[PDB]
Amino acid sequence: SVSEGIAHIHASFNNTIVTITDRQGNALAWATSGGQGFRGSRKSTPFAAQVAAEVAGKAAQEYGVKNIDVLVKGPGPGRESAVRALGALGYKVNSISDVTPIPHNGCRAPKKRRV
RNA sequence: GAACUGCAUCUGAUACUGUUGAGCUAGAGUAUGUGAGAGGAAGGUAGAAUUCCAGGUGUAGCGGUGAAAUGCGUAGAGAUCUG
Repeated sequence: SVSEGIAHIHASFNNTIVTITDRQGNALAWATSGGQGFRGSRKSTPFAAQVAAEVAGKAAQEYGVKNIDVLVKGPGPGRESAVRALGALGYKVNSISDVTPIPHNGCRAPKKRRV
């Protein structure tokens, strides 16, 4: 159906969400580290992102996407491992980009944890 | 005898303090030219980001932790796009 698409690699310290959409912003498939059998400490690992991108990428590979540009966001560890999965799955990358929300000293952050 | 540091009244001295006349610029200020600054007060506006409301895509998780659980989610969340 669609050949050009976008890969979103929204990755946090706890979980990484890898949804891949079209050029417009309509989601086609999505996978998560916590929805792949990994929970707790193993969910926040780069490998759990490697399988999440592998599952999501293969899920919409049937759609017809071959050209896709990733949009990584977040400080998580699966921001680097997930992109490697798409490259090894047969995807032809268009551009690697990092659109992370950086406030210009806006809303106040939560208080520092005393751990 | 000495001392009683004292008090008073005269006389003298004029270095210093006091009071005064005149003068000086070195302390302190004034006028004029440039300069830097998140100095103050009143208005206006810009861009990120969060939150919320409304739609499109989409499906089973999201969130969180050292682990969890409370919580949010099949009444459609989270993610993504547009307002």
